[PDB]
Amino acid sequence: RNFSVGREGLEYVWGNHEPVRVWAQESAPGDPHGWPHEIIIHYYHRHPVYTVIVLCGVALAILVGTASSAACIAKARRDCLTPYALAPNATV
Amino acid sequence: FEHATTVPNVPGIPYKALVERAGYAPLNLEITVVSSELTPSTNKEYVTCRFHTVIPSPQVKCCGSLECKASSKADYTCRVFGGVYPFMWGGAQCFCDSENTQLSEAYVEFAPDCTIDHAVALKVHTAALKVGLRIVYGNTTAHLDTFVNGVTPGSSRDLKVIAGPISAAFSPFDHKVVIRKGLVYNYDFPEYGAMKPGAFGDIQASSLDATDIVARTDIRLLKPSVKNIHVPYTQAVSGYEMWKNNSGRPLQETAPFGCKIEVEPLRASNCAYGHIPISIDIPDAAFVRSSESPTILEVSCTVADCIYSADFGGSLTLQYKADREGHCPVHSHSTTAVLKEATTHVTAVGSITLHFSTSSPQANFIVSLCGKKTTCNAECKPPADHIIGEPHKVDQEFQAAVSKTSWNWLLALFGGASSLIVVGLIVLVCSSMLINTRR
Repeated sequence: RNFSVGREGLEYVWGNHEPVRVWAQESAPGDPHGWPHEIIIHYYHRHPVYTVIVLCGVALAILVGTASSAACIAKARRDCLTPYALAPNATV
Repeated sequence: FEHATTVPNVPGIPYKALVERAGYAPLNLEITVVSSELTPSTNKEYVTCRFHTVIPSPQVKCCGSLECKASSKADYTCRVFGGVYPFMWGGAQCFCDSENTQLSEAYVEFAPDCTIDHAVALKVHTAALKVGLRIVYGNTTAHLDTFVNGVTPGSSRDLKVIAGPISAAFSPFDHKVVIRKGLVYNYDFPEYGAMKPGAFGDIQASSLDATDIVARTDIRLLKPSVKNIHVPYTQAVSGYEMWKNNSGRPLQETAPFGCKIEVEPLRASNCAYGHIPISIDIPDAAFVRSSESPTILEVSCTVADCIYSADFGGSLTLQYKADREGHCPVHSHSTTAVLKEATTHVTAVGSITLHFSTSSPQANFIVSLCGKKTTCNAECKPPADHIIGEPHKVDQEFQAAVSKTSWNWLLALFGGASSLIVVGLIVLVCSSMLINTRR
């Protein structure tokens, strides 16, 4: 028989024996101190929902970092070029 | 000197705390809930068991008729039937072929075995919690039970210990509880006098030796059709049996938070749920002025590859210089780490091992020895033993669940993104400035 053991602990009682209580340890594959190659799998095992949330947070932050910084830079580049791009004889 | 702290309501787990009255040597304060007894305010509704169907010796007027009298017996169903002309071993037992009647008085009574096999329905208005605390303060300790109800001091001896309202008002017992042979089952038993045939409590009484027992077995009697005198009592099999068969597993195997359930009185015990607000006015005689305690003038922390785990999987060592040798307190200033020890005998110069446990993947928890502080720091490896027979000794604080390396990476990603939007702002500033500068 397989029983999922929560960090809170699980009690199993078999026949007439004294109830035995066991608790799940927060230990899983990978390593909290290896490279991300092992970090992400470790936290994902310990908490799938939290790990996926953090990963999407990173992805969203990266999206803002890239597309919003690129938009700002494009804005400044575009509006700094146009005073010259409109002039056919300006020495930039 | 009054002090207060929360304590995780987890039986046997020893909480640690350090009270640091300003002018006096920091005093070790370890709180341990050696036991708990969540005993609710029970009230007996009624007892019940297998009814015994007793059909009293039938009455026959022979040539005549009979008044179907009333009775106090439960489910008295003394219907009367005519034209029976019954037979006993001696043959016919009357003197007419008709114009005769049989009265078949019938009762339900407590079976003699009910004396032990009875069950009782208990209501539970509220589950007040009482916890048997064992507390050690300084080089002294006492055992005392207190009601975690709230203001209720429930203190004992010199320690005016006072518990606080349970963070969560959890109760394992449903509003209607039935007890059987010391097993407990939550079940919405029908109210007193509201018996229903074949349901639990089809028969009910004040107590086993009461004469006010009632019932609603749905007993009905057919005509005594066969030649021999017999009463055709028929009824729903006792609701006690149906409940005994279908009640499922008892509460002792279904209450959450690991509650253990006992009887006489009905009480939940050693149940690990929420936190216990605790405040204690430990007596000044327990303290000593800081100047008279041993004091360490140099200290550093070194950790021997702490295996973070539910038990004391980590180990660390303190190296120190002290002014005088003596016995001196130690404590963790972070609730993510708990020290197995609370006090040590300190040499003039030397070191001592301090076993510890932690739920954090790191060791970035400060350790205090008699008021000094040292930032311990190291990566703690996860434990190979996926399962242990000991309750997780510390809570999994999210604020310390991220490892230093992982926290570094996560803050590096957010730092990159934030710095990029900062550069965005900077270039918008540059463009706005250039537009006006080169007008």
